[PDB]
Amino acid sequence: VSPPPPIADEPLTVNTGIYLIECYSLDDKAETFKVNAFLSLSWKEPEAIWIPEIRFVNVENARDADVVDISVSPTVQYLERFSARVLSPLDFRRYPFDSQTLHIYLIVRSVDIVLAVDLEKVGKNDDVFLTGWDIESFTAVVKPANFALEDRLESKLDYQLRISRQYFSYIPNIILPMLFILFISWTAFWSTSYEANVTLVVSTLIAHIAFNILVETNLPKTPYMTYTGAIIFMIYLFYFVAVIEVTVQHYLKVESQPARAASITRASRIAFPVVFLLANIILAFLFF
Amino acid sequence: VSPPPPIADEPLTVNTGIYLIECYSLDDKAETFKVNAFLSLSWKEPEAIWIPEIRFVNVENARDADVVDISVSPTVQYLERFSARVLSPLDFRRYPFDSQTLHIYLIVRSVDIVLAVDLEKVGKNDDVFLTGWDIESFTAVVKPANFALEDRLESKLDYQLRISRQYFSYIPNIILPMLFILFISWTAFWSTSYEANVTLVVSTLIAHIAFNILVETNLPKTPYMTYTGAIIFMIYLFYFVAVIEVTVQHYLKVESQPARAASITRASRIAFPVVFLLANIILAFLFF
Amino acid sequence: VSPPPPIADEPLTVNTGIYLIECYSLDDKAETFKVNAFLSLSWKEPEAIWIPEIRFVNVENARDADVVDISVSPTVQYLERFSARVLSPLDFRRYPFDSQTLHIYLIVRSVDIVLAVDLEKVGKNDDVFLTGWDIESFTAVVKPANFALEDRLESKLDYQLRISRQYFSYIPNIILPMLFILFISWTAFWSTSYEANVTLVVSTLIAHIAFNILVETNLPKTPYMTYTGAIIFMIYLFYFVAVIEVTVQHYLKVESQPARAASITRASRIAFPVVFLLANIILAFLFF
Amino acid sequence: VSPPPPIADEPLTVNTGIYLIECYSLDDKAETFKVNAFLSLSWKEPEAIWIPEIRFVNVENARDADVVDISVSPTVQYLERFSARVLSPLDFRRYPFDSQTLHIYLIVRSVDIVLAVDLEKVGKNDDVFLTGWDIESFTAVVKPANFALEDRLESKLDYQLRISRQYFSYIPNIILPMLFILFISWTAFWSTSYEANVTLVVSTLIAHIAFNILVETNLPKTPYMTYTGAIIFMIYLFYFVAVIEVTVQHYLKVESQPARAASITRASRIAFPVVFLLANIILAFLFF
Amino acid sequence: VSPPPPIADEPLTVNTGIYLIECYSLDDKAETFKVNAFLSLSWKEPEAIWIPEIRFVNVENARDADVVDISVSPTVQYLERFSARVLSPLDFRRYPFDSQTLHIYLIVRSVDIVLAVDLEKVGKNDDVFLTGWDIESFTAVVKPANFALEDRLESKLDYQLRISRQYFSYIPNIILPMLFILFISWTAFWSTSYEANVTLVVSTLIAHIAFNILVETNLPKTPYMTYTGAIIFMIYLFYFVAVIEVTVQHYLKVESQPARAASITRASRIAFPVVFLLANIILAFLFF
Repeated sequence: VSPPPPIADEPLTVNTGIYLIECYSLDDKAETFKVNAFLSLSWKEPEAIWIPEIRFVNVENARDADVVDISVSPTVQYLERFSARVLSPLDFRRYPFDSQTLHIYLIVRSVDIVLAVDLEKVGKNDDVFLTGWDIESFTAVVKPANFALEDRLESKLDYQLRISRQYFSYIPNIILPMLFILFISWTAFWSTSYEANVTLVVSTLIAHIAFNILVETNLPKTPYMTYTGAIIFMIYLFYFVAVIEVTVQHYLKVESQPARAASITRASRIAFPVVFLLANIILAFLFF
Repeated sequence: VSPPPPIADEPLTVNTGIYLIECYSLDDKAETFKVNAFLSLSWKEPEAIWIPEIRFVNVENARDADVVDISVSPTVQYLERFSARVLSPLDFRRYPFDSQTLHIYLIVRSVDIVLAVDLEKVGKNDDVFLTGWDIESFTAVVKPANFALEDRLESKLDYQLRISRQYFSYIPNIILPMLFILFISWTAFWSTSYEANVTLVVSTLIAHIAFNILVETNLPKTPYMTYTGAIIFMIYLFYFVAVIEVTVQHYLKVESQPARAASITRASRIAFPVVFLLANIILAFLFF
Repeated sequence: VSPPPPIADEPLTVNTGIYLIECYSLDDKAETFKVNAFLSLSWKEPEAIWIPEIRFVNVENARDADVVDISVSPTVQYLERFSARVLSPLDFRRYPFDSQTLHIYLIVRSVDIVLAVDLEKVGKNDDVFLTGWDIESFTAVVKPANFALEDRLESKLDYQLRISRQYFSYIPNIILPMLFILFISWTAFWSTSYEANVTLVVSTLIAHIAFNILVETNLPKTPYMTYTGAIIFMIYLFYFVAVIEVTVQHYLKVESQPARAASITRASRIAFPVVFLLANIILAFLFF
Repeated sequence: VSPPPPIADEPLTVNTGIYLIECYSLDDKAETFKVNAFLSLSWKEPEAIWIPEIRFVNVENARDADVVDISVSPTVQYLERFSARVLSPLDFRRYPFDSQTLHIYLIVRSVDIVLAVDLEKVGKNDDVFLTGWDIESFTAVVKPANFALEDRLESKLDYQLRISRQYFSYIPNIILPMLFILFISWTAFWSTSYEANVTLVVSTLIAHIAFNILVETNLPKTPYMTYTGAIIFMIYLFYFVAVIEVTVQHYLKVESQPARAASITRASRIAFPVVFLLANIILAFLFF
Repeated sequence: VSPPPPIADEPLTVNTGIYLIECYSLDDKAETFKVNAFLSLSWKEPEAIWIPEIRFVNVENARDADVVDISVSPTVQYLERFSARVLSPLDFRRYPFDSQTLHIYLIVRSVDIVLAVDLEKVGKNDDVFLTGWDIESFTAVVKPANFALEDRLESKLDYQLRISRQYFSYIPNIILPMLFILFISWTAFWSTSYEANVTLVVSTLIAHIAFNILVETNLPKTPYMTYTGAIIFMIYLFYFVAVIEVTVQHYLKVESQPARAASITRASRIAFPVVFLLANIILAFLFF
């Protein structure tokens, strides 16, 4: 009913480890993800011993805990399965090419301790390999500066999981068709008729708006300006410039200046591919 | 089991403070936001002392409370972590440029007290800086006139958080492309052919409706008339006026009055940019 | 632990009142709204006296109750805060111009009573003025005929809140742009070219379908035929009639009958504004 | 604390009845509907007698029960209000014209009984008339063959509610505008110009896709092939055939065969109304 | 209160079986499905005997359990109804033609056992036949290598349900109309006019984007590249190639090279049907 009294040091290094079991959800819009796994505590029946009530910080509602096995040994092991939605922000600074770092902050209440880690206990389960994500590093750090509101010194032993998106699907499902729509838009330049070029640019503008609807159905729409948030803006800019160019060409052609009209057509034709590649490169450099 | 009896004054100024931890959600459509933070009470084990059961007013369902640390001293500190969705209305009177003030009304039940504040305890955590929002002021006021239904005098010590939106993304993701669509619409004026101008205005009207779909996916659609709710209406007005102008121009051109047709084209061309800027300025002045 | 025995009359008129605090939600699609307020009971510590367990009828799940103040006096007052989603149907017979009446049916279990009201206790809080709605009347009625399944005579003392929508936003955000789309559609009549009139009517039909998408994002889509459900149908009817008229005009023009073609154009031009106004008036009279 | 021992027959015919109060929701997409009503048990204070714990089969999560009145008589009545989402599948074999039968399977645990019904107790409340639905029959059947996993003989006394949709709104809000779009599509036939007929058919194909979006916002999208799932397919078929017909007509007209072109136009004009009516009749006969 | 002590073997083969009752939901987007059925345990009143607390692994939140019948015999049967959302991933590698295998991992806590199966007890209920799915096999395997974090040897006796989609609706509701849109797109080739072919290809590109919206409303959008994720990409590729082909044809026709223009038209006309069939066959072979 009480922690083991006799020790010269006030804190006890109870080995705390976590091993993933199944990431039930990764809610981008809710900005949190639901994790369902079990944690192991080594402290050296539900009330067989004094269980250090190690709590969590980044938690929506009190973790759905369930003791699995509390083994004793001439120390004690304690593995408990739990499900909890962790309120870890993830910055969609680069949505199709991300390096999001999921955090779990574990803090232990103190009476009459200090959290620790176990190298063997921790580790993502190979059979629990995540769907659509890749794991780069899975470490733990004892940083006591995480919280400063409480006067008493407390150290939060957080777990960091660096995760990068599998991006071999987004290139052929989101980014590339926008380029195809833009390419159809440019193909208006080689044509001549106003009555055809106008529809071939504005109908494809309809196409781009609808396609942005299609992507938005999946995107989380962070308040930042995403890398997607810039390529979309660049495409709107280029559609506006293309409509301006075709209108100028027709204005010259009706005002009997065909030479400058042809010059503008040639310049735009050899420019927009080049200037768009340059602009995309500039945005990539800014979002490297 | 009882509050400390001997004091000449019926109320005790138990220091009540709150420090944010993680704003789990800001649900515009639900008109509430979910806050997960811990509150500290200074009153001068779960049942170690008499905990003043300070309750909240703006709460959906009873706050998910969890005691963190109840320290005693030769007064007593009591820090408790809690998660609660606060039912604080926020007026989207100016959606892209807002100054919304989140409220939390704390009231203490009285038997045989008066809420107070602690300057040091309160304060937004720097590491808990919100995503997509900026904090202007974080104050507390003891206003007993908040509720008048109960005859007994009670004072609600509310916390006010003034928050303004980071608007460097909405200008390049919502407002500006609508202007680009409208600009493409105007570019029909310099043209001449009816069979081209008609499609160049109505196809871009399709574009504007679809783009309003794209924004609506994000907007909360308050029953007010938002600043967005006016610019959208103004754009529909200008598309209707543009279609009227082009139809009149063609009606004159087929009725053999080319001079007035050219006059109308020139007037509209030099007018709609100017009149639209004037109208947007007028709406801005009305929504300053 | 027992109700006060000695009284010649079996029921006791415990004064029951409710004062709104914050209408947390008004879910049109769910057909229920979530109310968070406190109720006061005057019956002449949680177990200080015998609390008449007055229950509710229109409740999704058992009300989230919380006692606030149970005061005693040489009678007893009992104010309790609660949150509950009330399953009160609201008929969207006229969506932009509604008079929906929210109901709350309170019934008291009887052993060894009769519900009552307090004029002073009841009343909407001025600071709790609802967002996007207006209150016309807030009354209470003791109608024992509400339920007849139980043989024992019981009276349900329901509270009625008559609420009408603020409609100064829907006219400039929903109804009017549909009229603008229809007006653009009509503007095809003054034109002559088939290749232009066809696109100017069917592209704007695209516009109307997309705009109905935009409204549907907000509408609840009741199984009735709403007033919106009729104006939409009327607009589809008028687009079909307009396409029929333009096709007939072109069929006559290619069949070398220009006189009747011009006659039909003039008739339709002077008719559709008039006949549409008449039809909208007829629908308004039917939905007065 | 125990059932009444002395009776020669092991089961007791405790009269079980249900009367609806408010169908809180009918979730098509979730394939379940939430019912909030009270059930009455006649068995011949919460622990006043032995309450036969009659449970339900088609239940998502344990029914939210609440005892209302347990009356005793020199038998005993027991009316309890409850809210529960019942997992009753409903087959959208004919979405606009359905005859869906909602089921509620009640089974009584046996120790040391047999469920029964009461004609007077059961019955839909007239004031609880459902919104957008009509009730055809409300019966109860004791069919012990419902479940066979348990060796011990048990009879499930299910309640059946036959409900048919009010279809006076779907004809003027879903089915008819699709016909109007198709009619606009056909009106291309009487025209002659390719540059006009092509847009008048494919723009209206855009219209049909968008309108299917509008309906899909409401439909549940069952994995069957609905009657809607066939009319939609038929409309796509007819748009494809119409585009084929107009392309063939233009191919003949440019290949200098105007006679066969006119013949094809006349044949299609007099055919597609007739063949579409025949095809819709065939689908109706298949889905009678 | 304790397991039956005297047995030479530490584990007891308590027969564990599950029989489905109603699959309440199959949430593709949530990647989990909600099952509501009852499980039977044969171990050789709630506390009549020692119930082996067999827990589950793939569970969102602790299973909503409810004991149904705990029968004793001179062994003991124990049937308990439960509802639980199982976190079983399903790979949408082939969305319209899938072979998804739902898993349920059952593990028994050990003190002072080994899970087993019963051939008769297990089995899908015929009256509980799933809606929109077909069952191929329903087996159980004792594989102790499922989890390796715990040092103590434990065997998880998982149940596997192989389920394949009824695909007689997706072919006539999703795949085929995309082919119809593409066919309308190709029908532009036989035509000649640029002003007509351009609209007949880009308007139908609008159609394809909107139709992808319609399908996306139903699809779960897995991060893989689905078979749908390839046919969609192929259709965008073919629209881009078709626009390129028509623009090249018009560029040649205005540059006075009609012979090569006609040659390109004929080649594309006889190619795109053939090359598209070949490409779809190649994708099918890759996704066999």
